[PDB]
Amino acid sequence: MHIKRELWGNLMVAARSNNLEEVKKILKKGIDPTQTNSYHLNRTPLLAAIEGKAYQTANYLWRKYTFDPNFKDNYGDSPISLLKKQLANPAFKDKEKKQIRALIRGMQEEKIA
Repeated sequence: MHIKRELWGNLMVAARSNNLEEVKKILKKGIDPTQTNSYHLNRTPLLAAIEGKAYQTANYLWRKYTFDPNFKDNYGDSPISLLKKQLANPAFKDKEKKQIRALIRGMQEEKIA
């Protein structure tokens, strides 16, 4: 309860910082990273990874769990729309933008299992 909320907050930080080893350790304790709620602002660690430019962690999460890439948080951002905002932002470099584009493509176009 308190424990799950403390783990969730640490999971958001680990994902935003691309600390995939610590993400994996927390998810082994039974947290479903795809499910969220009001209290957590309807965010997930997939969003956290995207906004931290933690693209390898975002890729892992996307591949290993079933996320809805159009599910919005309480700011109104989904994984896809947040990536699209990054892709349009001039501060992002070519190497980052190629990774962003590949994640958008995978989320919009890949098969639903």
